[PDB]
Amino acid sequence: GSHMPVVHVIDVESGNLQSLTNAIEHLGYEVQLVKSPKDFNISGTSRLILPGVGNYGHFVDNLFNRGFEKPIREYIESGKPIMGICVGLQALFAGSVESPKSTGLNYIDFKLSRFDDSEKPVPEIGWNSCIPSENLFFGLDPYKRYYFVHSFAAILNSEKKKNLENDGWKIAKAKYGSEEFIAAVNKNNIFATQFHPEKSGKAGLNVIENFLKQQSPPIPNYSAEEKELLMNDYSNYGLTRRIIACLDVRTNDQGDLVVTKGDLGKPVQLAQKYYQQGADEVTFLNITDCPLKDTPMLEVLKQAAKTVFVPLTVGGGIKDIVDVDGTKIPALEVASLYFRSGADKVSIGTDAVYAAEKYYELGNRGDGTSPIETISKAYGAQAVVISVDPKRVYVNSQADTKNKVFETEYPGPNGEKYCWYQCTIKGGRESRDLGVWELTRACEALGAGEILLNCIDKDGSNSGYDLELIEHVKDAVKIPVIASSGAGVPEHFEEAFLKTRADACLGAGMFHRGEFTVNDVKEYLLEHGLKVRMDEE
Ligand code: NI
Repeated sequence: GSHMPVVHVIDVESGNLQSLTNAIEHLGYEVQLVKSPKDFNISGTSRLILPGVGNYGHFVDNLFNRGFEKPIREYIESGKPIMGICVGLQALFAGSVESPKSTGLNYIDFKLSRFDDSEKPVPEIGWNSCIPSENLFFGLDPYKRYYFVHSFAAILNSEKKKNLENDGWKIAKAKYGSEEFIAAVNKNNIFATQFHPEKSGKAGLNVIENFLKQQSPPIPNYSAEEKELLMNDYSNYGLTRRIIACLDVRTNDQGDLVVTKGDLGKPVQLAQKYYQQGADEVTFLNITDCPLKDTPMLEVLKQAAKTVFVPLTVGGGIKDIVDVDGTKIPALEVASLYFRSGADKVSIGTDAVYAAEKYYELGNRGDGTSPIETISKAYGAQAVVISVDPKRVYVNSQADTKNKVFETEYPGPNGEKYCWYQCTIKGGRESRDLGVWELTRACEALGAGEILLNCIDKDGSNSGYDLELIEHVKDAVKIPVIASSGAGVPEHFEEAFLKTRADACLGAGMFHRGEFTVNDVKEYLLEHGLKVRMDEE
């Protein structure tokens, strides 16, 4: 109440606020949530934070409806420190092309635009860096990495950054593909980041601490060798080679939560171990007469979120459900609950196939009813990942199937030179007459922001990923594709990052068995010239 400095956090009650609050408490501060302007007064607020996630309009409409515009402007005029995060940063601008009718605080007179997806995957999902400059602030280090997850940004050109400079704005730039954009801003008492510091591990914790203590630490005296090693070479569009750690969350005989078939601390402690070992992301595969509110998976997320300052993904059970009391609970509401519990992204499996089939039936259109459509409209494409389980099917020619085929280097049994990948549902138990090409393209059109490409037939083989499958899906969509299933050693990650256009690599069993840690994979990739996040607490 006064035993530690209080940080007021504006809470529009949407999305993951667990990470930010836990990050602030971890730094030795007390959090005071401000859900309504009655919850805070200017004079008694010394540190204000304006977090935001999701669709621009979805956030700003909520924020202004609750009556926060005046109290935010008044607080800013008081000259006291304010920090905006993500949409919190975007709210300082004139508006965003994402929500054309929404307005912004207009401190920066231009609107946020969408990244050019003709040259690179959109949304940008990953670890980018701030371009070296003489006017960085709050410890922003060009040789460290921060986690960005967005489709929209304040894309810069010579005129805009000059006007900003003449305006007295200090800008931290970043580049994705050939486009330069605002990573962070600083003018007088206003500080804001496009990246999520609470999702950027220690490097992110440092930025938050630097804002709270109002300090701009000099960046470390890096050696010319370290600089050449740590600098962004703009390989992979400027994003590091993203290593994802995955674990299952099962229910055992005693009704407890486990990761392995026979033995809720276990899934939580393994997630913490993954983070502590360099995981850039932690994915939970939820395979567990319980009311929603009491879904233990949500407790796993809430507990994991206390110390894991990296993106958390949850897959399984994110669908229209019927609660114990018959309450009809939409996928959107189920997702919102997981998000508020600590998840940053939800993975859609079975319903994605249903959505894709309906998509083609309707003449390559969505009716806005799919969980892909509802969750992405509210939280953006970046909050939705599609879990695909393809199986190779050989054919003599494109004439033997309705589905899109590709010429393979590995001919079939009867000498077939072409193949398509058939998609499965219900944990891979049922096949559908839908190819992965058709499935991913439809899901992308419906608003999916990422594809989790599992290679069933490679699952548990520890022989590497299905390279042709990765390339086939990369040819199909423009959204980021995660290579999954088959990884056993660090070389498998190297092979995926150098021989395919894979946007990320996920590991499960190899990390769970302790054969290798994420850092083992990273050290190996590092040694081979690839750029990877190397951050520790
Ligand atoms: Ni106190």
